[PDB]
Amino acid sequence: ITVKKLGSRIGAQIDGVRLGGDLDPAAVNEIRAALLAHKVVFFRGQHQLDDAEQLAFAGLLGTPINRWHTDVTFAANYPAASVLRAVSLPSYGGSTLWANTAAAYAELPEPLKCLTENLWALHTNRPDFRTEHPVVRVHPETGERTLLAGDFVRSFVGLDSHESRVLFEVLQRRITMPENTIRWNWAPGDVAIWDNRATQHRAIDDYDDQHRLMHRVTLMGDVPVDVYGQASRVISGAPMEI
Amino acid sequence: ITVKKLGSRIGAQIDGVRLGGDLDPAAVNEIRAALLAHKVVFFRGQHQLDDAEQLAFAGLLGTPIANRWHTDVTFAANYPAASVLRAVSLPSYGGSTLWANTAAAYAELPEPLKCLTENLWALHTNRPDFRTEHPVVRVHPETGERTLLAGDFVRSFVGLDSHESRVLFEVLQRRITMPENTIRWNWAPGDVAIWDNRATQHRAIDDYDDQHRLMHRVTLMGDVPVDVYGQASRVISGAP
Amino acid sequence: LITVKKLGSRIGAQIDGVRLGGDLDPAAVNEIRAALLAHKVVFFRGQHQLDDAEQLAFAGLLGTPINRWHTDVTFAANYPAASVLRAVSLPSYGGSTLWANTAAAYAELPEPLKCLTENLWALHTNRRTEHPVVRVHPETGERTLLAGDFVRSFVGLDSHESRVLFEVLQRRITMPENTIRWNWAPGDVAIWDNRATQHRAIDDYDDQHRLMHRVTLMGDVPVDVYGQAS
Amino acid sequence: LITVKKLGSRIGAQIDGVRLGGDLDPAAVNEIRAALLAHKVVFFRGQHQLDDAEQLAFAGLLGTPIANRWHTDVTFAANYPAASVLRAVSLPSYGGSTLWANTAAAYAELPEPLKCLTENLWALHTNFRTEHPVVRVHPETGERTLLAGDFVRSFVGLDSHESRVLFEVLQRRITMPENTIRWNWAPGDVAIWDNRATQHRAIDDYDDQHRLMHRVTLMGDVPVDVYGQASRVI
Repeated sequence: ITVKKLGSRIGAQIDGVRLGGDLDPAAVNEIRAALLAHKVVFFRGQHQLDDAEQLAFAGLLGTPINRWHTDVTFAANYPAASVLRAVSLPSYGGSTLWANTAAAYAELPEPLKCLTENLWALHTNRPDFRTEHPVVRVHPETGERTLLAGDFVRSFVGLDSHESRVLFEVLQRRITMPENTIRWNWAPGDVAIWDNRATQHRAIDDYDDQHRLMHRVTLMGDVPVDVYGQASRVISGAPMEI
Repeated sequence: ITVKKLGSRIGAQIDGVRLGGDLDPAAVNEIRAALLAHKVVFFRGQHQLDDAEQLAFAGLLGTPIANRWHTDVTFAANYPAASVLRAVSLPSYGGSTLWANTAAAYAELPEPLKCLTENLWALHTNRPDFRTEHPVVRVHPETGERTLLAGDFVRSFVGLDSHESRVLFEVLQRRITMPENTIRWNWAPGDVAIWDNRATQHRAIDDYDDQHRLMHRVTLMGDVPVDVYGQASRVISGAP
Repeated sequence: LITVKKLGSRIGAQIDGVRLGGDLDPAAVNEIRAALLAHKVVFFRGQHQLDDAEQLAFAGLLGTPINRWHTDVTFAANYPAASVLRAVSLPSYGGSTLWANTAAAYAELPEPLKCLTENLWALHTNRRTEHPVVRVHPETGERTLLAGDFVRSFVGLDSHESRVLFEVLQRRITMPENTIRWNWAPGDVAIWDNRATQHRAIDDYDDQHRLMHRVTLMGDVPVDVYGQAS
Repeated sequence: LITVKKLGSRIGAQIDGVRLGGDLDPAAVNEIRAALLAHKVVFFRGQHQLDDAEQLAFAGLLGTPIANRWHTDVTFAANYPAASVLRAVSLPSYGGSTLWANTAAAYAELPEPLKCLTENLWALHTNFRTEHPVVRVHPETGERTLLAGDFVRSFVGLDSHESRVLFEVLQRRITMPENTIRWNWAPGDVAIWDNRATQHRAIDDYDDQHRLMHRVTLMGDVPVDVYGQASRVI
């Protein structure tokens, strides 16, 4: 299997792989290794994939279930990863952004490390979920610390409205720096997988309003732990199921 | 020539044309049309290009003269109108480039911000020592469109203090650099880019791990900007 | 007749020679409205004669009677024009109040900011009305900035834009040069134009008890410089 | 006979029952030192005697002798003033108040994430360049106090835009009115402030009126952060 780096901090393309549910366990393994190391990986020309064949291949990586955000973070046990397939694409626009929340963290100045390591945020959905997540989580498989924030954040705990907004923007500025991100131009047969535990993503609304359809499969993740081993606190449950 | 839209607010790719200083006027005019409407145009497969070839093709467009979002050399009063840029040797990964539409940014402003910007002036400096008060809104000499003039050379706004100047600057830079208003170009060999420096900002991305990278650029002479009441930029230090 | 002393270059005055009450002189009552309009906040010392009925009585000769930086209940379309406030029992330390001059704040704005605010509208809710961020003063014709802590947003702007711009404005409005901080003493009475000021209490007397009696006059609806109304 | 009255709950006191000069008892000049430490800025009314030689004489009793933006005195220096003495000479007919803010109370009240940030944050001070901690430990009281103010040009390891934003977050907490005192200057007024645990700010609301004050600024040791580290010069 070939994995080519697309950027120094994030992104990688993978070929020599016909995505589907009957993959050799060692191919599935090299893909995961790449996914964890590159945060978002891309597959071209998987015109063969359909909804069910895609659902089947995601079953191999884990347990199936605009603006900058990590997926569903208003819930305590939000997704670990997602498999997204292009199905109907607009003649122009419709490209997608991802940022590396692990690298964002590692690159912090130590003062900002100390602050984030001790900062918690309340994540809300504008069904009513409210959750208190650490701003730094320890990645369950890599041990890498990653910044947890994004659009679902409503406030930092213990801080006033003004300071919350301002610090949020400071961190979002560092996460979404172009050097730390990748913009993907979708072509038919394109497939994207990303580690929702070490990324944020953002749809770009620049196909005016043509027709756009992508299919998505989401894998189960677990509750974030901060650097001291404390878990996210649910304020308005409940967890995600299945 | 055939022109393909890359995004709803900025960018187009043009096929059906070989680049040289011997192109048909009817083709040069379709390209200037295309550049003016799309703000940045991309040509692929232009392998034949070469320093003097490229320089000769920029000549049909005007008179020949990075990691921070900016408009080219705005610390000068009559800064460049346009640039033609060619990749020579590219890194193995990374090394893309961003452009944003400062014309579309102005048009989308909320009414109160239109007022503010229409009456605001910035001091652009080269941090030789250039200093130039520009309007924050310039009226484009060919399209008549209003466009935002800011970017990384803006040292401050006229009649505003540092704290408010830095805060308003951000508010403006945020709207200009909205992903819906930008294009990010993955460079390939044979790639040429042309942008209207009078209606855009650009930003190089440093993510090829300081591999080696070479691009050739020809810049074209531009006019002094005029605000929406017909007043022109003022020099404080330096010459055209 | 009476006396008026400037407490600062942009705001506040102290008036001497007057015994506040409902039997007060027409000329007196007139030099006071004059002083209030001109100086935005006015103070009288030594008024130990006042109870609530006489404070009111006097509020009637001026008009019609009824924390964080703010203008009084702006989330209301027709919010109060002016207040009459006296100390009842003060703490032993702290307890001072701030006023800021919104009219001078406008005047001092750079043209770019003038043009912005003359064209800006804000959403004022509680704890819901849209006002001009500049209102023409129904008596002085002075232009004044109408913001303050009741603002939830600016019409047409997004959340990051609203906050950032509100702070820019509030920072100019509450600039020390443009405010007055009053140290209360018994017998003290403050009168201010709610249509040309913001005010803020200071919570710096710990748990001591602090008690004030206030009468509020009726204010009209703000109109912008285009004759537009909330 | 010497009485100290609190002026606000977080900052300020007036000291009555004292005439200033070089002749005060050790115990008196010590009553003054302790009030200064605990209240951060202290005021003396009706001190019509003092002159430019009486002030100096008194200053030496507390130490070793030597504007409308919130700041801490001369922080572009590695070893700035520990305290200053200020007397009114000629005052405008209106305005001319002064503001002080308590940088010890401000630190103490930071939420813990901010404490963490500030205990580890360092600032560059330029009028000359110097590197101070954002939290300094006070030589006498032990108190941790915020070291910021207008002479700060940037934070170490943060970019221009980041520095600015955080600087304002800090300043906003330091200059909160509950944490400040605004002194209305009267002739014969003497103010004394601890420059190691305060910021101060002149208010410029008296138009074109000559405001004449006379200051005696005492000597101060170099700052250390919560790890015993010290300020650097650049």
